[PDB]
Amino acid sequence: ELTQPPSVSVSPGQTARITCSGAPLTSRFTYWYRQKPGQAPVLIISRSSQGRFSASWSGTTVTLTIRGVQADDEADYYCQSSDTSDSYKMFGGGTKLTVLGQPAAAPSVTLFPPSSEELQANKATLVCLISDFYPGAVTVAWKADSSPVKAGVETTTPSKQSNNKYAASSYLSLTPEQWKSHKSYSCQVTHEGSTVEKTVAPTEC
Amino acid sequence: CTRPNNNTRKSIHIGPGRAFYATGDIIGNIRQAHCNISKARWNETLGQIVAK
Amino acid sequence: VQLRESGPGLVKPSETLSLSCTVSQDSRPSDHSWTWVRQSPGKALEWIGDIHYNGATTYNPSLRSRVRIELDQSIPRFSLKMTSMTAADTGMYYCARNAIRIYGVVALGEWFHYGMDVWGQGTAVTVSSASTKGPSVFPLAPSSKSTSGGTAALGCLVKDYFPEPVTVSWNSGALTSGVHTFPAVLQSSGLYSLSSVVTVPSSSLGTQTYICNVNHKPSNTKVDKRVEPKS
Amino acid sequence: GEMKNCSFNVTTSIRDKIKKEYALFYKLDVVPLENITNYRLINCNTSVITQACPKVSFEPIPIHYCAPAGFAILKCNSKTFNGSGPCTNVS
Ligand SMILES: *[C@@H]1O[C@H](CO)[C@@H](O[C@@H]2O[C@H](CO)[C@@H](O[C@@H]3O[C@H](CO[C@H]4O[C@H](CO)[C@@H](O)[C@H](O)[C@@H]4O)[C@@H](O)[C@H](O[C@H]4O[C@H](CO)[C@@H](O)[C@H](O)[C@@H]4O)[C@@H]3O)[C@H](O)[C@H]2NC(C)=O)[C@H](O)[C@H]1NC(C)=O
Ligand SMILES: *[C@@H]1O[C@H](CO)[C@@H](O[C@@H]2O[C@H](CO)[C@@H](O[C@@H]3O[C@H](CO)[C@@H](O)[C@H](O)[C@@H]3O)[C@H](O)[C@H]2NC(C)=O)[C@H](O)[C@H]1NC(C)=O
Ligand SMILES: *[C@@H]1O[C@H](CO)[C@@H](O[C@@H]2O[C@H](CO)[C@@H](O[C@@H]3O[C@H](CO)[C@@H](O)[C@H](O)[C@@H]3O)[C@H](O)[C@H]2NC(C)=O)[C@H](O)[C@H]1NC(C)=O
Ligand SMILES: *[C@@H]1O[C@H](CO)[C@@H](O[C@@H]2O[C@H](CO)[C@@H](O[C@@H]3O[C@H](CO)[C@@H](O)[C@H](O)[C@@H]3O)[C@H](O)[C@H]2NC(C)=O)[C@H](O)[C@H]1NC(C)=O
Ligand SMILES: *[C@@H]1O[C@H](CO)[C@@H](O[C@@H]2O[C@H](CO)[C@@H](O)[C@H](O)[C@H]2NC(C)=O)[C@H](O)[C@H]1NC(C)=O
Ligand SMILES: *[C@@H]1O[C@H](CO)[C@@H](O[C@@H]2O[C@H](CO)[C@@H](O)[C@H](O)[C@H]2NC(C)=O)[C@H](O)[C@H]1NC(C)=O
Ligand SMILES: *[C@@H]1O[C@H](CO)[C@@H](O)[C@H](O)[C@H]1NC(C)=O
Repeated sequence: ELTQPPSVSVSPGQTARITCSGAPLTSRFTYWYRQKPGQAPVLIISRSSQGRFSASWSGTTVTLTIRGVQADDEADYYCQSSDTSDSYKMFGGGTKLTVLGQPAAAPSVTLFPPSSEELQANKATLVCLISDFYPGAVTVAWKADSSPVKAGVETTTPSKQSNNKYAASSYLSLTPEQWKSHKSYSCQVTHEGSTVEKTVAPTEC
Repeated sequence: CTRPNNNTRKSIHIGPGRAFYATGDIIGNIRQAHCNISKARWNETLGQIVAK
Repeated sequence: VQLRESGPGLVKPSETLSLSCTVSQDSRPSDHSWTWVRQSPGKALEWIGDIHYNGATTYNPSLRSRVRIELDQSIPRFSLKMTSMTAADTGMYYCARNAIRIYGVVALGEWFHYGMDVWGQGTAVTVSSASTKGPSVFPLAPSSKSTSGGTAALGCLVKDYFPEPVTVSWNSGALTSGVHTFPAVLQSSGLYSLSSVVTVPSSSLGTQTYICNVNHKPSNTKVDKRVEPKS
Repeated sequence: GEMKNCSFNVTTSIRDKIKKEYALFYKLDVVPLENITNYRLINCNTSVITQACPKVSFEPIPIHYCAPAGFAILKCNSKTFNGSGPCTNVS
């Protein structure tokens, strides 16, 4: 419906620029607003003429500048413009901005073995937790011991949490006659060569 | 009958002595004159107009 | 100011949706308008409605044979009715207030939009048929063999739940400073294996074994589980 | 709104020197003729315009009419009237 920009990167603490094209523009101004990852959207515009970030009332694209702020600002942006007869507001294919910087993927989360009733009920279901990394591309690839076993239950697609950290983690679902039997178990962390991982044991006492 | 168009005084002299006064600048939001009237009172007055 | 969303977040293919939202606090609750928002699973956004107390019928015309907006006079609670089309784009539904701030009381004279300034919590409405399932309460037990105030591994498990909304609160709603809840995939079956973990400072805990609050959504299952006291 | 930022040539205090002035006016006071809007004033056509009276009230006050000596105004303080005819209580 609307000509929204798909994705634009950030300048290193410099000039910011966005567009969003359409037919009204000179009719019912602009109105932006931002969708926080997994959180409720918040205020951007301060329209009153019949804060911080401003724009020019143009008939081409209007545009919007968010000053020289590199970090602290990364979310999905949109635009709501009323038709001459108050018909619709129209929205494009979203605006997913990205911020430059931060170190490589450092997952600092220990492993989790299943205990008590779960095992004696019907299924083992190894939790195998690995989270808190920027960016993704971390292959969990769970092992029965030191030799990697298939099993392949499920691995969740990375979700944005805290300071742009992707933490979806992987979850296994095997039977107790596969966990509290044979080998120890240990899932790895693999991003680019060197990455730290832990181990899980079936019984401690 | 009101006119919430708030105008200043602009005087431009046309030749010798003669002074021309025109609309200066409108202070505030853009709005219509705004006369206003009652709904029911008028209806009541119209009541006997249509009857007559 | 405050907005609390209600209604069942489950609809069978087509059918109807009775989505609800209550306005908790407001200084001026009449002059300001009302809007509904259709958030895509992880793509964009879609406009719904626009309702005002005077009986204003301004709505989304793209889905005009689907729109039925309810406005209750006594109380500021609002309802939305979705007829025939429900399964096309399913994700999240947010409710927001569209400010007016009229300079002059002339309805046609000085009316303008400030936009959607006040947004609510937002409930998850997913359409994929099937029926509701109960959440299994099984703990994971902690990993502690240290000395002083260091690393701890408190774990809440579970085996299944039917709709996307998940309600998890540690220590029955007390210390929620360091709570790490992670999303999970359906595992082809439809039953998501969502797990919430808390990283507490392992100091001296006996009775203070942080409990997990499970509230679900339609079945309203309230089963609190205590993490096994092991060190 | 219905106001237009107009520019024009007005002879200042001195006849020889000419100054370009900007002033406001309401809608319908000007009529089009031709990037930039080029038009004329509605007066030039029809009549010679003059500036109205300053600090003079253009609002009515009770103006009674007095007939001269040897003449009288017949007052009709009658209740009903059928669009001219004979009255009841002529004063
Ligand atoms: C004599 O006077 C009456 C009313 O006093 C006229 O009746 C209306 O006729 C118009 C014809 O176009 C209809 O159109 C609509 O006008 C609305 C104006 O608001 C009126 O209704 C509201 C209802 O809340 C009252 O509160 C208010 O006092 C007014 O009487 C517009 O607001 C409408 O637009 C709305 O929806 C559109 C699009 O769906 C959105 O753009 C806007 O945001 C807005 O929300 C619409 O244009 C109107 O329905 C008639 N009825 C009423 C009840 O007024 C008579 O027509 C007139 N006589 C003649 C011969 O003209
Ligand atoms: C001006 O508008 C008003 C409404 O705002 C109209 O007033 C209503 O006029 C009707 C019929 O002329 C009245 O109806 C009668 O009510 C009495 C009440 O006892 C009932 O006994 C009669 O059988 C009849 O139903 C009504 O009372 C009156 N009031 C309302 C509803 O406001 C008015 O008629 C309009 N002007 C006109 C058309 O002259
Ligand atoms: C029509 O509206 C315009 C508004 O753009 C009016 O003219 C403009 O007036 C401003 C301020 O009065 C001028 O700007 C400033 O001038 C000063 C001193 O000369 C200078 O130091 C500043 O740096 C700044 O430039 C502005 O230039 C002027 N526009 C032009 C192009 O001359 C205009 O008077 C209005 N009149 C009507 C009703 O037609
Ligand atoms: C104001 O109302 C009165 C009362 O109706 C008007 O009087 C009417 O005057 C006309 C002539 O101006 C009369 O018409 C003629 O009556 C004779 C009677 O023999 C008849 O033969 C003729 O064929 C014709 O109908 C009329 O009768 C009279 N009122 C009555 C009793 O019907 C008066 O002129 C009105 N003012 C005006 C001029 O609007
Ligand atoms: C007032 O007189 C000035 C004299 O310079 C006008 O300026 C010129 O306007 C004409 C067209 O109306 C142009 O062709 C010239 O090129 C202009 N000169 C400049 C300085 O660019 C001015 O427009 C007159 N104003 C009116 C409307 O009376
Ligand atoms: C019409 O007749 C009436 C009486 O039927 C006259 O009415 C009075 O006029 C005097 C003049 O001073 C007043 O002081 C009275 O109060 C009036 N009485 C009232 C209350 O009606 C009337 O003046 C007559 N018409 C003309 C032409 O004057
Ligand atoms: C303006 O005056 C001229 C002079 O004859 C006349 O022709 C013209 O029609 C007038 N105004 C209109 C109707 O635009």
